[PDB]
Amino acid sequence: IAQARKLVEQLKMEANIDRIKVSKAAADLMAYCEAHAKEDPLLTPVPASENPFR
Amino acid sequence: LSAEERAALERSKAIEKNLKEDGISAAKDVKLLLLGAGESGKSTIVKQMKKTTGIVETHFTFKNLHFRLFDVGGQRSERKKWIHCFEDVTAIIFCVALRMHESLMLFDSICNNKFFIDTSIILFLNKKDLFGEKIKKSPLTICFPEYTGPNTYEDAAAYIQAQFESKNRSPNKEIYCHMTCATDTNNIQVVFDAVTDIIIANNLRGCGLY
Amino acid sequence: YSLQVTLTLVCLAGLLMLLTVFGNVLVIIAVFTSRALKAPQNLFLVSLASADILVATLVIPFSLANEVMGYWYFGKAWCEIYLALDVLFCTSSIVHLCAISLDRYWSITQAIEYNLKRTPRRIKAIIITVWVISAVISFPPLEPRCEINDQKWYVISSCIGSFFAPCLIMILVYVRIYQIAKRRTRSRWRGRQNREKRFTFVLAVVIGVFVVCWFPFFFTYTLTAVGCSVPRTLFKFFFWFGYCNSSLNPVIYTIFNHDFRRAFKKILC
Amino acid sequence: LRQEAEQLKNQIRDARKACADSQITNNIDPVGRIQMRTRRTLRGHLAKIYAMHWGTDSRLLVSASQDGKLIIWDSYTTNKVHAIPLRSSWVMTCAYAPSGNYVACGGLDNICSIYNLKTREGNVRVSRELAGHTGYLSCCRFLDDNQIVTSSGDTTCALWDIETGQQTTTFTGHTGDVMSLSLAPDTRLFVSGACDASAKLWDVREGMCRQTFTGHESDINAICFFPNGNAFATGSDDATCRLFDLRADQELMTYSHDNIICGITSVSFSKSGRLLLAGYDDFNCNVWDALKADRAGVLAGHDNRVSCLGVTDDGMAVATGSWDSFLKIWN
Amino acid sequence: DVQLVESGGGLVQPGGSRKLSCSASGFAFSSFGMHWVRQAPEKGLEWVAYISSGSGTIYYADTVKGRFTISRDDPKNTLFLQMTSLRSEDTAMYYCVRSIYYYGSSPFDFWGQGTTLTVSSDIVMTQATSSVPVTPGESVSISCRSSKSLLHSNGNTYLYWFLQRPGQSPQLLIYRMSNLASGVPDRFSGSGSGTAFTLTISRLEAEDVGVYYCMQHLEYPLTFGAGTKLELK
Ligand SMILES: Cc1cccc([C@H](C)c2c[nH]cn2)c1C
Repeated sequence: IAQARKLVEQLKMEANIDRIKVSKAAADLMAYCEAHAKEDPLLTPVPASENPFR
Repeated sequence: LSAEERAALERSKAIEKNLKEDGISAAKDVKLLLLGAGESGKSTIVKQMKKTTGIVETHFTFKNLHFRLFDVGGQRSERKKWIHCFEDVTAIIFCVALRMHESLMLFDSICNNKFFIDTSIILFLNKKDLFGEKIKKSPLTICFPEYTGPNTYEDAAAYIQAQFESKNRSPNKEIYCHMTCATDTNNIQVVFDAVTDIIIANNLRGCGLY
Repeated sequence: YSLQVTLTLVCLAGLLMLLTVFGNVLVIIAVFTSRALKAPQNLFLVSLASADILVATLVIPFSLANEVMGYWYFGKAWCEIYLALDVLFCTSSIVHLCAISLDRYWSITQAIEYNLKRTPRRIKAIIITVWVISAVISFPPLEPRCEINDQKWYVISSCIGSFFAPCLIMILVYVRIYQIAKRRTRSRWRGRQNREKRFTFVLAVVIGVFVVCWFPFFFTYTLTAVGCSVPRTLFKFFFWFGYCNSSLNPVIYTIFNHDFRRAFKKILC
Repeated sequence: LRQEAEQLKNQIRDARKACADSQITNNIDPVGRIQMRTRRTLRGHLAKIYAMHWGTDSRLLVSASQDGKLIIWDSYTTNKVHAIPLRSSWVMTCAYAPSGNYVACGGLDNICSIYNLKTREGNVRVSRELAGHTGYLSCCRFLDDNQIVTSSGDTTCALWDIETGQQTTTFTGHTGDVMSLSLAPDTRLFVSGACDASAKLWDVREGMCRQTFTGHESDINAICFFPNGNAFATGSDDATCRLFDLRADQELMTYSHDNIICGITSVSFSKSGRLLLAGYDDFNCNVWDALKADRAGVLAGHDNRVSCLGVTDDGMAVATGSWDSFLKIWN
Repeated sequence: DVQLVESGGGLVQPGGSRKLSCSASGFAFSSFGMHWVRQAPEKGLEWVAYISSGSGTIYYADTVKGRFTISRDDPKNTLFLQMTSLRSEDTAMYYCVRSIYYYGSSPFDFWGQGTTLTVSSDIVMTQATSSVPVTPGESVSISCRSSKSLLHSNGNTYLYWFLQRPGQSPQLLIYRMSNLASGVPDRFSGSGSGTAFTLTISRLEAEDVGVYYCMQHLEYPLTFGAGTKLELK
């Protein structure tokens, strides 16, 4: 009784979703990662100088 | 190479020395973990020693060996996740008594694991007088197949001990046993003997020569 | 004289020295930087390997230079020193083997009280003590044909101190351990019998390589010293046998430890 | 009326299935051969370690081990700033305050302990002993200097107040052991793991879960938020990392490989969200691409298994540490 | 809180002997490096001696070697300094100062009360002028001329400032010439270059008047500047 009364009310909140399209979601993800790829050093190794670790 | 990180580094060395001293002092004792299943089990053993909802550690003292005993009794959560941390522990304790014998398969489950294998098990049968007074009467049954043995008493006890055992599928395991009546002080002594035996076995396995 | 074969002799001696130094540096590197291996026990093995390195890198060159030309090309200095170093290092090796075996026996027997005292302090003290005693044994008497000393008082005492006591101590200790192991190990019996035979074999080989290598030369050296002098040419072979054992010894201890062997496997590949 | 639940479930199944239509941006260049090397060897611990965290300075990292000691290292010079002796030896998590003044840890003691750093006496000491849970703790995070968020083994997650010392709210509904709760960069939402292959986002103010994601076969063990604060990836004992997006409400990229047969212990993203780091229950630290779906990055060593790994806020370096009591810094 | 009470001084004839005891309470003294600093009865500051937290490292000033010795005992929470063969120049009042060294540390944070004592190369910094008339509500600037650049390869600038209240024990303002000490209003702000050092005070009030000092920590021995005194004309 209680479990169903709670689950039914909970499920409608998750049902109330847009949903945003996966194509544009993936496009946003690739755009963001490409835009921010110029900062992290693991992609392109930085020079040995200015490196805190020798 | 600069004034003050010279002091910082010597502070670091002092910290390291203190840490190593504390570690070499702490690793000197021995650790046994007991996880009695069901009920009417480990309570008698823990009572035989001479802020809730958590594991309780009991510290013991016997012949210059103080023991750190951990019983995960209040842990209502699943075993697989928190069960593993006890990995480097010398001996386990197993208590059972006396139908509802899923503890039989639970023993097999704990004795067979991807890790934790190379550890001896000290199982206790803490309820013996109750079993005896139950077996003078004929329940009988025995609710086992093809028992085909004498009813009373040592014969039935030995058949039970042969059961609930022999599931050791690995070498270099020394499964122990005892007959506790919940009224004797010999439990500490036999535990000490088992610990001493497993230490000797271990040492012999170390070069080894085993 | 071996006018032509000296090339083969020097080649084999260099091969022996490189093999022993390789094995010893390998075992030292393995014992360092290994958390499981980290234990007070291994310090004796470290000291033994170090003494084995030093003896190989010092004595073998000069002994090789001897007996291939027939002339002591160097001066009177420093042959005395040389002999002292040679006896010191041999005795070191022997008594480190003695100490490691004694420590194991001490650990196996009377386990409840013993595990208490294995503190790097005590073990480092024992290492100091063994180095001192070796130095004390080696201290006296401190064309040219500078050959091994033959003082009657020195020869017998040095021989007994270098050989007889450690050998009997090893024999007694390992017989005791074998008896205890057999007694304790009175459907996976496949199994118990196989484990029994295996540990019997490993104890046999450990106690046997040492004796078969060191007994011949010391036996002959004890002979012709105060007793009847009946030496022969194979004395040179007997001499070399000691360096062969020095090369040999490190492996016979590293092979029979599963975690030690795993560390060796990791470091090699 | 329980059948209505399983019909609604088919409704939402068709919904998610229709809202999606791998074959996109596949032409981008591969990350290529990626190799990291050890630069430091933090060798102070004695026993196995479980968790570590990075400070906001990207300088001091704290790790916990079975010996019961917390160490604040100096990653630059491999020093030891502090060594806290614990009350309960058994610990499974640790956390660093964003302000750098407090450090918290917890384990099987079922109580979260919070410590203080800056004081007149110049010695660390306890501040509060949070005792509301009845199960083993999994992880702790700091929303700010005044609020903590934690996840225990009671299938429940609770938000506390250190000065108050009481559970201001409680979240529940996973019906399984919840592990590895990771806060989002926005510090207003978070997603927690579960023992039943389910992940749920939660609201830090309203108090009820917003979405519930599924699709995996076995227990999960790790989760972390994407730098953009709009996605996350979860690791599991099925040797599989699955990426979920709240907007998509469906799995995006199933990372898998036939050769690997093992579990997962910890994951962490990169600064730009292109390197997907992970720590397996094996003798390596497998590294995967963000969305290109190729097993590219491999890290050798160390001897034992791998428990935790954490990337710095700036991305200069990464840290590791596992049951062998050694910590390595890979750059 | 933290209290440093010292009383071991007295009028001693030249060539005599005396001992100094600085009692520490309110903090873990066993984990701190301890400093001795004396001030002349008329003007001037100088460093006497320093002892490490672990007592494994000792230092002394140029005119202290062979005459004065230092020693501390952790269980007693007190520092022992022995005055032997005291000279006519030694007539000055002293100060015992605590310190600590690790990453992001603030040494010389708290200063003692001091004792009254009477009788009968290395980089040096200069401050000029030593007296400037100021008014409340007006910002002021202080500079300390240094000899050698103090910017170490670690990216740091080993320099510290201090402020002595008129008749009271001095206390710290800026550490590492860039940060702010605890219990200090945000108006103060250190500054300067690698060799040139500047102190900035904004919205000066009538309770901050005193004497300023500059001090370096790049290399032993230490040294102190001439100092600058303000007024409320
Ligand atoms: C007494 C003594 C000490 C050291 C060495 C030896 C023998 C002759 C030897 C030489 N070279 C390697 N072994 C003896 C006899």
